Amino acid sequence: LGWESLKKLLVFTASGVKPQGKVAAFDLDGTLITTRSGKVFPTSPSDWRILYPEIPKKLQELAAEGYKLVIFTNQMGIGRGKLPAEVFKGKVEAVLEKLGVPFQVLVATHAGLNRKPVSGMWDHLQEQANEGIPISVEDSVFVGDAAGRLANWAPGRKKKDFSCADRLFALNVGLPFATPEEFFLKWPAARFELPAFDPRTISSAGPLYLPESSSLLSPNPEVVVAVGFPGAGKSTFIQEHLVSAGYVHVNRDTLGSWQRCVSSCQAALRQGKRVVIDNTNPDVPSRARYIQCAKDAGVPCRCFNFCATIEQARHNNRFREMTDPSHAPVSDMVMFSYRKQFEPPTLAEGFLEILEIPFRLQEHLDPALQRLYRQFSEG
Amino acid sequence: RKSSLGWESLKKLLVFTASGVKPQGKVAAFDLDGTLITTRSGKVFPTSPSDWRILYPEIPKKLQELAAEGYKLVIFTNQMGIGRGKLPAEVFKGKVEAVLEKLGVPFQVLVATHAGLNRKPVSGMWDHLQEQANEGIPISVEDSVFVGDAAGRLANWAPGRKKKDFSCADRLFALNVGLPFATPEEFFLKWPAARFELPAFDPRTISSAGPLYLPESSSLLSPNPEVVVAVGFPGAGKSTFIQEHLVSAGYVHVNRDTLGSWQRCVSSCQAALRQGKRVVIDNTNPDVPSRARYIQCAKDAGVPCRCFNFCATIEQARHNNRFREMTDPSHAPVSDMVMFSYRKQFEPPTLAEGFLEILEIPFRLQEHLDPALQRLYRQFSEG
Repeated sequence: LGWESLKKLLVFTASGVKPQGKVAAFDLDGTLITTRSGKVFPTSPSDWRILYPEIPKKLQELAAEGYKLVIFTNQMGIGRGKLPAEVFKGKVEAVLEKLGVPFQVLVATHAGLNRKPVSGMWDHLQEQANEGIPISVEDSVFVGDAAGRLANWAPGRKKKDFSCADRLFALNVGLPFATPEEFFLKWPAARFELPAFDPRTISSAGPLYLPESSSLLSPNPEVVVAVGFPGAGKSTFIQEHLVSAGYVHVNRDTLGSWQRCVSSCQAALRQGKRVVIDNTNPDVPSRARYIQCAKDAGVPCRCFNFCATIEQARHNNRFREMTDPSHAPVSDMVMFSYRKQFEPPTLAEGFLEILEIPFRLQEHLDPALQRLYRQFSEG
Repeated sequence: RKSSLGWESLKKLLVFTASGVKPQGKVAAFDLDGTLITTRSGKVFPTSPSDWRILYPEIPKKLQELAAEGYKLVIFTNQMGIGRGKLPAEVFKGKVEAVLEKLGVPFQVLVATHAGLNRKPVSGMWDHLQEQANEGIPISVEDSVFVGDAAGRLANWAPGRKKKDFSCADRLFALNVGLPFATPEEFFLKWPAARFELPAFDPRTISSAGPLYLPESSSLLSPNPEVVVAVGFPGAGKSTFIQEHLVSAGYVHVNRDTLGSWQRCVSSCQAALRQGKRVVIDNTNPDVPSRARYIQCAKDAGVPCRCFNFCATIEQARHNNRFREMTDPSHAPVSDMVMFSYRKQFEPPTLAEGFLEILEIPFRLQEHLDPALQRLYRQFSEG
């Protein structure tokens, strides 16, 4: 073995690499090497130096201890065509020569499962790149600069970390984690923050809606107005519980305008059918339209308030981007536009009742896709 | 037919299946013209069988990514030129194979040759894929996707494209089937969803609900002799409504298409009133002078005259014709010339013309339709 080109993945295996039950794993940029010129993006393929003088000696001590030395690096520039693959391989080989110790390098080249903090590269390490030898995760380490540290975590470091990917990667595997200065220079633990939403512990347990005493659907004609972030999981919930149960689906992304939504709502009510307005519906003016249609027809109007937070819907968008090749990308501009327009649905508007729909893990998901769901999608 | 090695010529349908095509539980389906390929020349019509180029460089990679993910790759293309005799069948067959060679991916190609069920927006070609072209394997609709450029997009949706979408066919095809839709720009390039519009008439709004006639306090039959003047577009369902509610209860039918001339229509009206009967004038009667001749027949026989004003709009009646064209073998096709001529001539019926009362007949769903035919009726049948 030497270099390997695989499915959205590059793997280098040097001379002297022996499989072990322990792994000392490392990020590349910001952890083992850094830029000579002080800039974030390297100016050339020779704009690199070994980060700390203490590094090579530590790596020898780890290798003699019986740790398999492994690199996990994200390099999106390879897949995009920016950074040529051969240029990076040449850089890598020069670095490992300067480190003076056998390494195995795993390079994520495309978005998706292999990209940190998603743990696809660790999966490949265990399932393919270790000679069947099981790795004790508790007896291992991952070291990386993207650790989500707060502002002023050390003197000199006034600004917070750009990313939390390295720390979350370790949390997705279960690896003990250290920052470059903690691990190599024996600095005290720096203060950090994690995402407000932890997907690792999300379950499908709990009530489908609240209050539990309420009736989910009506045996009689009505209008249901759905309120939630884009990516709150509305459409999937709507299709399963309402539309396939006989409700007329009114969707703005299919109809093209709100006037057409109002039109469809009125038309369906004249046919004595129950309707769902499957829109974001962030503000009172938006919902007022569909409340008015219910009045005109003399049917009750109910609200389905999806409780997904911005971080939960964004995570759900990231999962769909990762699993579904036909998924239209929900931008930050749209996500934060919803939050700016958002007014909490009240009974004062004209609703008979409002139901809360909690954000839950999808029950219908495959075991392998649940495994993927319960991981941090972005640093 | 099911499972073929290559090309097969079915009823108003051509199907190609390349080698290496597997049946799948999901489908990435595409349009051909303006979606996967465009003209090399830049004009609307191709100048040669080689006057084509792949629309966007990103396309081939995306097709491979979808194939690897277990999506069956299908092309739904409208080629009326083959049916109309304008384009030879062998030239297009040779063109498709060349395109599929350049794309470097196993495709199944479905070609609508004539008008009718297979002519998208109508879902005939998709239903054939489910029932005949996928080898027993059911396709999850919501797990699939259709991509096309006939998407009813408004003017100036991108830089340098002043003209709006010529058609809305591709989007409505997916809307009929229930498929997730994307434009090539949205699908391949990840460009923001472009603003669009659906046709003013949505077939799904038509049902058996609501009143049969307005006002409801009236009665459409009369015990004493009268003349009923029908007013409505060709394809409004005048004839059907009248035959069910009036003729079957003893009203004399007067119809221009059957009788041959307007003077023959006036004679038959006069003769019916001479026999002391009540008569319906089942003609289009778009204008005041044309329907005045029958109001005069009523006055001369000393009987009242009523108007049945059929509410079908032009789009509603054109939908109705296209539906009859797909379902009734003995249906005479109404041209768009006659449809436009009625609209130009049309004058709203008023009481000042000499009517006793005017009834409005809402465009309701045709009575006694089998479930399968109702589902065909709810489909958009024109892009």
